[PDB]
Amino acid sequence: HARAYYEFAPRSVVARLTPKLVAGYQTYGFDAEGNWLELSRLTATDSDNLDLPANEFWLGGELVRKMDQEQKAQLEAMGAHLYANPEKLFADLADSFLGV
Amino acid sequence: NLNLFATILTYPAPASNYRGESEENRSVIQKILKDGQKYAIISPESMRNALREMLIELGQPNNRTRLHSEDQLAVEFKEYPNPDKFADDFLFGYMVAQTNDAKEMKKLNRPAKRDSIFRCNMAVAVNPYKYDTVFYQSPLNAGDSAWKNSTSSALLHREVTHTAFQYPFALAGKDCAAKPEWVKALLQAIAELNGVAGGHARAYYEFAPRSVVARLTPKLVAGYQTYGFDAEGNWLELSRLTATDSDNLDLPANEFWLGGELVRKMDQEQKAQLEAMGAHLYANPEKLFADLADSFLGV
Amino acid sequence: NLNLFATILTYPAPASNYRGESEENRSVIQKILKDGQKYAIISPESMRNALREMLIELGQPNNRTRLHSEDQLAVEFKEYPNPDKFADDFLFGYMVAQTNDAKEMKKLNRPAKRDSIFRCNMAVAVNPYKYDTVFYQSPLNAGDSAWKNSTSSALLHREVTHTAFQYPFALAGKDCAAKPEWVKALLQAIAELNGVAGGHARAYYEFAPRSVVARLTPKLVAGYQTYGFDAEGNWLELSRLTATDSDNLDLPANEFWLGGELVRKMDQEQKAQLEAMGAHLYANPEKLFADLADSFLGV
Amino acid sequence: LLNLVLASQSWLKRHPWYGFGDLLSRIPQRWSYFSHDARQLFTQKYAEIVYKIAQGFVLSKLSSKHPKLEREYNDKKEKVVNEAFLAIEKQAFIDYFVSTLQDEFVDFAQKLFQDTDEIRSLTLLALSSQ
Amino acid sequence: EYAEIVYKIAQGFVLSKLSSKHPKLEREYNDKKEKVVNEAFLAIRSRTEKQAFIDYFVSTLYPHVRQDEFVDFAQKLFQDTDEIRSLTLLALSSQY
Amino acid sequence: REYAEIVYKIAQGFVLSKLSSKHDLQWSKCKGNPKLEREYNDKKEKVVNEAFLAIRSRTEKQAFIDYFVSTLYPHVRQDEFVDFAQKLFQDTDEIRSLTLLALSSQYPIK
DNA sequence: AAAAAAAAAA
DNA sequence: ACACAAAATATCCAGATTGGGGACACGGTGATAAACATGGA
DNA sequence: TCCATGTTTATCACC
Repeated sequence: HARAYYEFAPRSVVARLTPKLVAGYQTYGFDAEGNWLELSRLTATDSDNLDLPANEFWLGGELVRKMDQEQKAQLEAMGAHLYANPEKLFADLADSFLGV
Repeated sequence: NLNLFATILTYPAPASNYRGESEENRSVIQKILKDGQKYAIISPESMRNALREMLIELGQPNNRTRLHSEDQLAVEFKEYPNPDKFADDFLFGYMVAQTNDAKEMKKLNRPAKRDSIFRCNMAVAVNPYKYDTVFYQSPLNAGDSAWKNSTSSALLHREVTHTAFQYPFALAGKDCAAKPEWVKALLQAIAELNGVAGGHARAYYEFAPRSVVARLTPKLVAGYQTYGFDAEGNWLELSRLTATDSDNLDLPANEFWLGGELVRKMDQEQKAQLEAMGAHLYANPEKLFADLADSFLGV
Repeated sequence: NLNLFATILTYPAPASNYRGESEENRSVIQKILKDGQKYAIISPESMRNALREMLIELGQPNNRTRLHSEDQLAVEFKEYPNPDKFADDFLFGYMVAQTNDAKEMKKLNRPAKRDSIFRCNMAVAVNPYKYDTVFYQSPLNAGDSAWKNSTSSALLHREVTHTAFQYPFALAGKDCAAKPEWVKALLQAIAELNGVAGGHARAYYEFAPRSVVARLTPKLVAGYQTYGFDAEGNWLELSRLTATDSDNLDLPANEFWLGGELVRKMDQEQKAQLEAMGAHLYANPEKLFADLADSFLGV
Repeated sequence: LLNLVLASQSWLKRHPWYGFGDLLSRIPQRWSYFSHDARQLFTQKYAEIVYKIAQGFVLSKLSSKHPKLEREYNDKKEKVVNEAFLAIEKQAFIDYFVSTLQDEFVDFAQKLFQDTDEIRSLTLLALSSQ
Repeated sequence: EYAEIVYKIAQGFVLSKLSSKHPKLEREYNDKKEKVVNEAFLAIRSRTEKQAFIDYFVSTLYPHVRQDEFVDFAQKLFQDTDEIRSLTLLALSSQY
Repeated sequence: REYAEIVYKIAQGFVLSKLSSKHDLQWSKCKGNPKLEREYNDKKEKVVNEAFLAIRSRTEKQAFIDYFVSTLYPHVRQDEFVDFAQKLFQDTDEIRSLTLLALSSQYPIK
């Protein structure tokens, strides 16, 4: 309805995977907006920095712009972990996807 | 072609929206559960009614008014004298039945349903409350004269709290039919919002705006925390507005307007936004709204 | 039409208003708190009773003449509330919550509705502490008297506070036949406002106003921060210069009316400086209310 | 009855039928002590001790001072049962009642300091006195 | 743990107070203390709502004997205040 | 933290200093005899009476001058006085409530 | 109608 | 400018009393609609 | 392959 309207504003839109079928993080299991991606999969990514491919699976959460920006910047991976606006993120992800 | 939306707040004062339906001995206002605490609520219907009343006040053609001369709640001018030819904000009201002025097809070729151009949302508080606070008392009866004859001799109490609260609202831009003098009056009336409550003989709350952020690019809503808490005066997105134009370009700062108290607290970063294009730091919200209306409809 | 609204504060003195009736061994005063500090203990309807009481000494008709004869407190009434026959307690013909019919709406077309045109709010103190007692006692006669009160002697303590507290109000009304004289009488009577919160033979207190300020009489509602001036210091001068500044170059303003306490002690050069529109300055509140009533009433 | 019909074997022990039942019967079916003890078990999510405490306080009150009470009894509890529903001072009346009055006395500290117990538990049984 | 410790320590103060104070006599010593809590409760009543400041004022005037290695007891109560008054007067009920 | 434990330690040190000023610290003299134990205990309750004097003064000892008297009295006798001195100025008000609790430790008695 | 203890260093 | 000495014993409130009386709301209403599937000649 | 119709009853068990 018009009054009391709700809108889906994308925020911390983050997921990638290898050219395989869906697996890994179950696309669920998140807290009450406090800190959601971390306990979900970031510990697994840290424990599998060489087992699960972090080069193609880039970072998660726009919140990295607020706390622990640098530590996530270098000691995670060297992939395109850019997160400034979701628009340009979707743009260059689409460019890479259409590249190959 | 140019959508817009804003969020506004007001000055602290004791609460006014006293629903008072709990029981005989209490007057409980509506509450919401936020993060384990309780917060006050004012439904959008009250604001819609207040906007209708102010559109009445400014000598604008109307198609609805109350009578206050019936046993229960009733509205007469809404449906009695109107063929729904032109509503207040082009709402073009509806009701479903077997027939309605011959299904309002032959006489006036209009859709059965309505339009609903305007949009609004719930108003939520900023800090919680702590249970009952105020006391009360009622007289016995009419005494010698036998006209009231309540025979009550009652003694009750109600609930009040001190809180300032904020709410957002939106408005599409592609709707430009009969716009130049209709919608700008509504936008001007947004600045007043005096009589929007459930009682004023003892509360007297006024929805005077204190700060406004009312612009983005000609696209859909970006949802930059539309319920911004404002930190009881501050703003949480100063970092998300500094980079007016640089390598990152993570924020459009060329399309923004700032309210009174957000500019009254002078700072060097205020000058930084001032030199940044499109900031348009203002001091009086009403002239800001007038300028926005001029630059959004005419321009 | 023109709408005016003003704010006052009273002189500092010890005060007490026992309202809680929490128990027998103690009496509490506290009504509402802010930010972890218990401040305010003003009921916004007792002042209405005081105004009703002091409309009698000035020679106006009345209906609700309170009497104390029966055990339970009660009031009486005249034949029927009539807004036009007489002052009607300042146009206060109110509602009848009974289905007895025979209402004047059947005969005199009285709609069981009011002419309120008066709004106010509860008062708020400026000092948090309220934790002092006096520890007096009530003795027992037991002296071969013809009546015993409680057949015991008891020790009990009251609660006192030394604070000066403010009061906002608004009228925003209009006159009709025989109304201007009554509204002038009301403006005259609001100056005194003695005997608030019932009688007090042990805690004398007065509501004599000092540093009264009235805002934006000609135009519609545009005021802000009605509870502004506090902390035993002036506040509306900085508010005057920061919003709707006296300069007409960038921030347009409107005619104001200021009290006597603010100008009693303040910079001599500042009075000359604050003369861009001339403004309105007075040394005693009574003359200010007289002139303001004359200007607002149009006669 | 609907509750009973891997973790549903002995779920009737809790039987949490307070949520949907209370919300509907608020306004219409409000028109007593028949349902006073019903909400007691839901508040906790110990009983006979509070009953004795309340009885002694009233008996002591009338001792010092030394047919329509049922209707007054129904109204008095309804005024505070309704406000207890909305809570979904509480340590003041019990403070007097205890003052009117030890392993079970030790258990009072551990059964009262919980916030949920403070919010809605301890303020039900004592209402049956006056 | 905390509740049991505070109940024991409140019983300790009540026992110390009754020892410091000093057959129908047993009843009237029981009867006199029935109102001593009433006059004491009003005295503690006139304290800040938060009672974090007050409970310190209350106990220092209240005669004491010992409370089991003061260092450990005092240091715990700083982190979680505004809970001691919940039983500060219920202990003397069990004294009778 | 270190603040509370140092406060307790200096309170105990003040208690021991008062005991030393009253009589010899050799408590084997106090023990071993019912009469010696009784007289030592009696000295303990007279120290307790002085403690009551200090405590009843402490309630009226908040703001300025009684604060000077309280800072004259404590007999802290601490090893590194710099930290203890500097840590108490910042918390001007709450130190009264903590030091009355600390002075409650002046009650060894019998 | 019921009780609890001794101590420091540049 | 040298040396020596810097308090000691008794006592730290006693009684009588902790509120009383009356009253804890009055009426009016508790959705309204649109959204088919099978048979005999 | 394609032409067609129908409903009718009110209210009850606790301290």
